[PDB]
Order: sequence, then C-alpha cells, then structure tokens
Amino acid sequence: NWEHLLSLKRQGDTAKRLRIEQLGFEVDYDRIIFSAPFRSLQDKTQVIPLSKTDFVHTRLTHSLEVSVVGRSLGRMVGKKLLEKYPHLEQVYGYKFNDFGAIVAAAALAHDIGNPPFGASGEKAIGEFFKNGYGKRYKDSLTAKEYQDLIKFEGNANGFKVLSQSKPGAQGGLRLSYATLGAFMKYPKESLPHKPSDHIADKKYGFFQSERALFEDVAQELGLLKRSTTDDVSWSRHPLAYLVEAADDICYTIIDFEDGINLGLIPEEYALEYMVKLVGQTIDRNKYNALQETSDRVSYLRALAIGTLINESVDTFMKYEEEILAGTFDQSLIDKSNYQAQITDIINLSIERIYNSREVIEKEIAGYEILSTLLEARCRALDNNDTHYNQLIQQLLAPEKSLYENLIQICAEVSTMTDGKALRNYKKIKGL
Amino acid sequence: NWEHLLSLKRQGDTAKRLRIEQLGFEVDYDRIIFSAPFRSLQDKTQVIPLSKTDFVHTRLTHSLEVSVVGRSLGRMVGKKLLEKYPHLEQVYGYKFNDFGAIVAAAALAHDIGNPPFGASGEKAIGEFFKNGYGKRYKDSLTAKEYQDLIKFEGNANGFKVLSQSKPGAQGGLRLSYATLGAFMKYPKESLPHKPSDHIADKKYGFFQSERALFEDVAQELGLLKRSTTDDVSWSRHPLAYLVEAADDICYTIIDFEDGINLGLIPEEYALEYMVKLVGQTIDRNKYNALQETSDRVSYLRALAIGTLINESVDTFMKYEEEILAGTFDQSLIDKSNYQAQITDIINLSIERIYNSREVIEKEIAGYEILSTLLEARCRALDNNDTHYNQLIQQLLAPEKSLYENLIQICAEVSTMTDGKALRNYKKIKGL
Ligand SMILES: Nc1nc2c(ncn2[C@H]2C[C@H](O)[C@@H](COP(=O)(O)OP(=O)(O)OP(=O)(O)O)O2)c(=O)[nH]1
Ligand SMILES: Nc1nc2c(ncn2[C@H]2C[C@H](O)[C@@H](COP(=O)(O)OP(=O)(O)OP(=O)(O)O)O2)c(=O)[nH]1
Ligand SMILES: [Mg+2]
Ligand SMILES: [Mg+2]
Ligand SMILES: [Mg+2]
Ligand SMILES: [Mg+2]
Ligand SMILES: [Mg+2]
Ligand SMILES: [Mg+2]
Repeated sequence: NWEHLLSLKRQGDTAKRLRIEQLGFEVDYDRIIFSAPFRSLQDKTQVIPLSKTDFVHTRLTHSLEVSVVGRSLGRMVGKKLLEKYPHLEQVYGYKFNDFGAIVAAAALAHDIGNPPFGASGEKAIGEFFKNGYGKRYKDSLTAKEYQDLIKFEGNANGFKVLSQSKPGAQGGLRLSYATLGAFMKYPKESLPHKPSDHIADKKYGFFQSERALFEDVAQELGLLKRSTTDDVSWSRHPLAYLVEAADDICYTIIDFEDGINLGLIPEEYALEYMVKLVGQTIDRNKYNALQETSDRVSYLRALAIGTLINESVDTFMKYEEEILAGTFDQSLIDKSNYQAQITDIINLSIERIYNSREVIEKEIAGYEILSTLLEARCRALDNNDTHYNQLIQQLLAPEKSLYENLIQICAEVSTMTDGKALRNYKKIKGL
Repeated sequence: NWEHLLSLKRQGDTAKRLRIEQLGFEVDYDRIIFSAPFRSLQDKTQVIPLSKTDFVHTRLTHSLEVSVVGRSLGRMVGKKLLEKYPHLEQVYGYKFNDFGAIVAAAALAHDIGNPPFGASGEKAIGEFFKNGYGKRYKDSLTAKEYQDLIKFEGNANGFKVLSQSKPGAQGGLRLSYATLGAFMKYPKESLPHKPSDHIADKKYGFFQSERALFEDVAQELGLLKRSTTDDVSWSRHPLAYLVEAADDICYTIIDFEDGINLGLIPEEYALEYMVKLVGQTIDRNKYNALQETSDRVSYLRALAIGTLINESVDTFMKYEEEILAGTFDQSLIDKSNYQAQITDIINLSIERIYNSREVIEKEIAGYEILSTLLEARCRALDNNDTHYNQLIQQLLAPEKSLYENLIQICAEVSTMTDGKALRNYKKIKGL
C-alpha cells in the first residue's frame, strides 16, 4: 500500500503527521546539506585516491549528480503513479514533487558512510579484524557481531551516521521514515552471508546496535518480511530501486568520461561504445563543429544520461506490481536493451582505470595507513593506564560494551578524509 | 511588470516560449551542476586559503548553503507575490516554485567567476596591470578597457563564464534570461567609477566584450535605464536583492561559527552576540543537555538563520513598490532590527580571522604565485617566435585583438584551483 510507504514520521513522535496538514521531504535535503558528515565528502575517494585537485570526481560531486538524476527519475515516476492511482491525490493529497524530494534526499545521502580510500578502505578495515590485530577479539563477541566487524560496509555505517543518538540530540538528523526506507537497499543483518541470488541479499544494511531502530521503521512503512527464521530480513522499498538506478547510471557513464579526459582511454572508443545510446538524438552538425575532446565527450554524456533515464522509467513502470509484491529479483538496469554496451564500458574501465599503476600505488599506501591508525586505537582501548595510551586518546578521540567500543573506533576512523588520515599517520610516526 | 521579469527566453531563439506550454528553471540547476566551472569550486578559497582538508568551508559548500537559503526565501516571497497579484497565476500560469527555482539557480552560480585565493587574488590580478608588467599596455587600450583590467572582479568573470560562445556551442550554458537577471547585481560598466552612494553602483557587472550580450537581456526583461549619459546602466532585478540577502546571511553567520570551531574565537562570544537573534525560539533544556561546542554552535546557527530569513521576507514585502520602481537604495539587511549584532559579529571576524597570521601568510604567497603566472602568459603573448614562449604556450594554454587576448589570459588564470596554481608555479621555477 502506497499510503504507508510515503510516511512523514520522525523519531520520537506520538501524533501522526498528515499530508493535508502540511514540507517534510525538503527539510531532509536542507538538513543533510548543512551537516558535517556531508561536508567531509569533499575529500573522499570516488575512484582515484588523493585526487590532486584535478578535474576528476570526488564523493561529493558524485552525490550531487546522483541527486539530480534521482530527482528527475522520481518526478517522472510520481507523475505516472499519480495517473495510475487517482485516490493518492484526491483524498490523501500527494503531488508529484514529493516523490522527487524523497528520491533526491535519499540519493544525496546514499554514500555518506564510506571510509577514506573507497573500496580498498573497507577491505582494509575488514582485513584488520580478520587476519590482523583485531583477531584477538573473536572469542569475546557473538558471531553476528564478528561478521559485522569482518565485513564492514559503508551502507550500515551510513545508516548509523544518519540515525545516531547523542546526549541532548535524539535521532541524529531526524529524517523522515520514507527517506530512510528509500535509502536502504539491503534490509537484512550480516548473517547468514549471501543466502540466495537475490539482488537485495548481496550485503547487509544495518549493524546490531542499530537493529532495533530499523525494526521500528520497517513496522511503520509496512515492509514485507522474508525471515522465515530467527534472523530478520525485509523486502526493499520501491524507491530504493530508483536510487540504485540513478547511482549506477551516473557512475557508469562518468567513470568512462573521466578516463577519456585523463588520457587513459583513447577517444575513438567514446564513439565505438556510445553511438547506439546516442544515435537516436545526436545532432551531427553540432558534433562536428566542436573542436576539443572535452566538448564531444560532454555532449555524448548528456545524451546517454537522458536516454538511460527514460528507459529506466519505462522499465520501472512495466514491473510495478512485482516490485510492490516483492518478487522482483534484479535491478532495473539488467532489464535494459543496452546491457552489452554497459558491460563493455565497465570492462574497459576495469582494465584501464582500476588497474592503472597510480591507483594501485595509492591503494597500497591506504592499506598501511588504515592498519596503523586502527591498531593504535585498539591498543589504547585495551590498556588505558599507560602514559602513551592517554596521549593517543587525547590526540585521536577526545561506559560501553566491547562491541560498542569497537564499532565506535571503526566509525571514528571512517569520518576522516584522505588528507587528514595521511597527516595523522605521519604524525604518529614523527615524519 | 512581473510578466516580463519572469522570462523563459534562451540565447538564439526566435519563437517566444510560454509558461502554459511547458520546466525551464530546473534545467538551469541541472546544467550548472554538471559543468566543469562549477566542479572547479571545490578547491577555491572562501576565507582560509589552502584549507588543508579541514572542516572549514570552500566556495562549493558555501554556494550550496546559499542555494538552500535562496530557495527558501524565493518560495516564501513567491507565495506572497501570488497572493498579491492573482492574475499572475490565473492567466499566465506561474506557481510559487518558479521563484524558488530562479533564486536557487542564481544563488548556485553567484560566485563561479572567482579566482584562486579569493579577494587577495582579485587584488593581485589588478595590481599586476596597475603597478606591474601589464602597465606597458596602458597606451594601447581604451579607458574603459583599462579600467576593466585594473579593477578585475569575479562578478564580470562569472557572467562571461556563464555566457561564453565557442565554435559549435553558442551561448555557453544557455540559461534562462530570468536567471541571468537575478544573477546580476551591478548592471553597469566599469566607468564611471562609483558615481553615487547607491548599493548597485559599488562595482560593475560585465566586461566590454560581453556588453552587447547584456543589452539583449536588459531589453527582454524590461529593466529600467539609469544612464542619462553615453555609459549604460540599468536598475536591479528584484530577485537579485534576495540573492544578495541569502549570500550575506550565510557568510556572516558561518564565518563566525567556523572561527569559533577553529579556536580563534572564545565560545562565550557565541552567546554574547547571538542571544537576541535566538532568544525567541531557543529551548533551554536542549541547549543545556548538549556536551560539546560543535553541537551548541550548530543549534545557534540554525536558529539564527531561520530568524534572519523570516525578517528578510518581511522587509522585502514591505518595500516592494520602491524596489519595482527602482528607487530602493540599500540592501534588505540594512533595514533590519539586528544590525548592531551583525556589525559586531563582522568586526570580530575581521579582527580575529581575516588578520590571523596563517591567513596573511597564505595571501602573501598567493600574490607571488599569481604575478609569476600572469607575467609568463603576457610575455609569451608579446613574442611568439622564441622556443621558450612556444613551450609556455604548450604547457599553460594549448585571430583576436589585444584586449580580447588579455581578457582571455585573465580568464584562464582564474579557472585554476589553489593547488593547480601552486603546482604550476613550482613547475615554472623547477622545484
Ligand atoms: N579504484 C577502484 N574504484 C572502484 C572499484 N570498484 C568500484 N569502484 C568505484 C567505481 C564507482 O565510482 C564506485 C561505485 O561505488 P558506489 O558506492 O557508488 O556503489 P557500488 O555499486 O560499488 O556498491 P554499493 O551500492 O555501495 O554496494 O566505486 C575498485 O576496485 N577500485
Ligand atoms: N581572507 C579574507 N576573506 C575575506 C576578506 N573580505 C571578505 N572575505 C570573505 C568573507 C566571505 O566569506 C566572503 C565574501 O565574498 P562574497 O563573494 O560571497 O561576497 P562579498 O560581499 O565579499 O562581495 P560581492 O558581493 O562579490 O561584491 O569573502 C578579506 O579581506 N580576507
Ligand atoms: Mg555506496
Ligand atoms: Mg551499487
Ligand atoms: Mg554512489
Ligand atoms: Mg561573490
Ligand atoms: Mg556581497
Ligand atoms: Mg557567496
């Protein structure tokens, strides 16, 4: 039921907010814009670590583009939905801008829990507990708590950052429940690991300490259970599909364009792989009148994004009933007519950009930096009577369980930028 | 007349676009988001040069906050305007979201022409032509062209960046005429210098090479002339007042908060100067329950921004007829009840932040960097037969008049970030 999916509740509320008596979905955008975690995204790795103030993307600019594309997708889907179910507007009072606001707010914050150095950073944080110092804690934690530690993802960290309670400020940013539902793409815990081939089962979305919180949200939105066991799991919110589609479109096209502009990909491929996407709307005279690679690739990027957005809207509207029922098992991008072109673009990006020498060098350095910082924090946690551990506490982190302390350490390491992490690493070693 | 101020025309159009047959004001936001000049704002100075990846603001985050505040102001003012003039909605078909879109798009791009190192950078570029090498060109240029060169501001550079014609792409970003009108705050040329004490006469808004372009815009929007001479000048677009109010509110409050968080201002002042702004809505229990300086200053900042936004809307609605007629001479912030508090905050910021030792060091370095780069470009321009000048052209800038070439050099220097400028300066000197 769509009347329960578009909820306006906030954490710690007793009177039900109504749409007629209102806007809730724009304050979420404003609150995310003005927060420190969002501001820390300006110097976090998207693909190339330590961007050197070049023209390449960071996490912040990527999130902004995903937000624009998500607003467009949400507006179109909301128009079609309001056409399909008239009573959503004539009784409850929902307009087609609310869907755009929800998807834009969710897409702006979709990537906020990521640590420095990107995917390699998450792998390093996991390997620290798996085959490093943190291994010593394995006997002192529940299997669900250990699987949280050794398979750390930014998806759970983002939910925690968004919904963190502190003395005097309950609920953290206190976003609406619809935004939280559209933000979550893996509504399950860390065990069991990969129970099936469903798209919503690749990873997990919340930690144990936050688990209870999500239950509340999942009760309010009327999500559909899938547990059939002692481990909880729910079905996806329908707008989470749109969030994922926007994320995928943006990074797939922009990575290719950035690689072309950097000199790692020849310009010819730009027309070898993209023409079928842009052939139906390209103006040949305008394309031929341009005189630099940047203009041509920008033109192609704009046309491709438009085409993919339209196709995604059509695909979503086709399989709406299955998504509402919970039986859909793929993403909207896998039901597309240009899957071969996307696959070729991704494979070329993997061969040329992800495995380039400079990228590998930066990832190797990031492994060492993260391991050193985590080991210092953990050793200061174990013994708190020495002078050195007091100094470490004063520099890095100015009544809890062991699991809560370890989660706090992981969270505090992941709020740093690449530059701050490198500077702290050099300071620890006195260089 | 408001029907002519909200124009949807784009550069190179022959058929008049109508509001009923439509959205135009959102494509402007999307186009600015995806452009390279907007992306270069992530590493440009707001107050503290070479931010060192800290929590302090850059140009990009400042522009985002100004955009949010501008959207709020525009929505409120548009609601009241549509209440005052019913025919704006029942015949033409304008909704209260269009004003918000126009003000948000104008506020997002309000600061895009700024050079590296902020105000000191503009002063250095001017001093280069005034008392440096570029002085040699004084005899070869018209007085209006020389006053453009020696009083370079980012306001004219931003208009040029927004409306730059290139082979195969006429009109640059091709934004709507309403957005261009709301973006311009000084609709006049560089001579005469400060003819009066009007707020719209402190600086100039367009260069000579772009002058003709603005005339077209000023013809379409029905702006009111003020020349009475051979030098053209027009009255302000009414929404430019809202853009300026949002810019002022944001930087005035956030500079204070950032100085407090950095350790340059004691926390006590935070309540000595802000209470009258926040005393009517502050919750004392919530304020006392917080346990860190960051939370308290963030709470105070939010409350102050809300109060100032409401007061600005009231002030604008009071003096609407004078603004439409063109007789208003001050900003909306000078007709406020909290002018003494704002003045005290600004004076404290000047004493403590602008004149701190680190800031002065960075500005002094930026002077040398900009002078070196400009001199190299100009010398390569003068003689183009030497091997060294060919190398300089190949490194820095891979049929025009002298004035056009000098303007192009100034523009190409101002597109660089602080890091890129420093790296190029070191490369020129071989360090
Ligand atoms: N350097 C590097 N970048 C990678 C690698 N794998 C992926 N990336 C980049 C490509 C994209 O810019 C970005 C994708 O991350 P996102 O968090 O946006 O989504 P992703 O689909 O990877 O995962 P998620 O939805 O979070 O489970 O990461 C890799 O092995 N190395
Ligand atoms: N470091 C430093 N920063 C300054 C100085 N004067 C102003 N600022 C900073 C304070 C604000 O963050 C920012 C204001 O620049 P904006 O371009 O936003 O507007 P402003 O009113 O200065 O001028 P405009 O409207 O462009 O004529 O510049 C100065 O002397 N030194
Ligand atoms: Mg992600
Ligand atoms: Mg993904
Ligand atoms: Mg992403
Ligand atoms: Mg400015
Ligand atoms: Mg100003
Ligand atoms: Mg500004």
